[PDB]
Amino acid sequence: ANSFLEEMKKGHLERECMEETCSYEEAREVFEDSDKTNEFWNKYKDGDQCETSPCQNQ
Amino acid sequence: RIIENHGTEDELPNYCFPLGGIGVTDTYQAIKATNGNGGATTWAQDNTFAE
Amino acid sequence: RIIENHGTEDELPNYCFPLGGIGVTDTYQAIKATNGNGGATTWAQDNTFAE
Ligand SMILES: [Ca+2]
Ligand SMILES: [Ca+2]
Ligand SMILES: [Ca+2]
Ligand SMILES: [Ca+2]
Ligand SMILES: [Ca+2]
Ligand SMILES: [Ca+2]
Ligand SMILES: [Ca+2]
Repeated sequence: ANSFLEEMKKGHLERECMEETCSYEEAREVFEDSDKTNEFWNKYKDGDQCETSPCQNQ
Repeated sequence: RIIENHGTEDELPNYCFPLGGIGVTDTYQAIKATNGNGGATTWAQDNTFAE
Repeated sequence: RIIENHGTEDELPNYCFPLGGIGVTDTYQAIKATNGNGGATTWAQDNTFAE
């Protein structure tokens, strides 16, 4: 999660953010930006919304 | 001026430690032994402890 | 020949540190304080400090 030494390095999107609670922060240092962190994080509280293909006609 | 160099006595290693004693960890859950019925031993959870 | 044990003088713990001095770390970001007119207090983000 956010243990000691652990976060004395760099995050890994398989190591931490999946099998762990992946609160955020460590979910954000892997990219260090805004482009992918939001979308990526949105799918772990309850899942991804574009799985269902809700919108019509592209 | 004159060096009587013959190393040092270090048959033992030295070792620091974690200010509080144990460094990492790993949450855990109490599981009281709600044993099986007849044959196979089943399990359950307990509410006496923490979570 | 004769073991003359008095214990050792240790009333202060001796601590070691991080090669850099400051422990962990966590990103942070500067803010300012546009007045909270008629109300509480705003809280924006100044641009002078790299974020
Ligand atoms: Ca990290
Ligand atoms: Ca995995
Ligand atoms: Ca990790
Ligand atoms: Ca882990
Ligand atoms: Ca991390
Ligand atoms: Ca960090
Ligand atoms: Ca941060």
